[PDB]
Amino acid sequence: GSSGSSGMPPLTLEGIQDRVLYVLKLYDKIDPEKLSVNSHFMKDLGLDSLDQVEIIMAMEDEFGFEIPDIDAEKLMCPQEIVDYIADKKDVYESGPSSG
Repeated sequence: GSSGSSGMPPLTLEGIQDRVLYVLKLYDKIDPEKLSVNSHFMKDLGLDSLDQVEIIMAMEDEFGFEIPDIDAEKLMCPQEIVDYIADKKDVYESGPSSG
């Protein structure tokens, strides 16, 4: 309870990264202190692929994309994703998007 206020500023890279971390944070398995824009998952964290599919899928949802295992596998850091997002630069582009 106890409501206050919480707006949602424009959409900028600052949001992608934060999200990349935020999402990674949501994962108790992944510690925030250790977590870092430049922090591996298997070299540092030491997670398993089973976690990679998740972490990735997390970004695919948090951003709403379709990252193939061929990519998710190439992604071993949070910054690596940001790049994938930044590129997308908003998903307000035409296309057959159904609910």
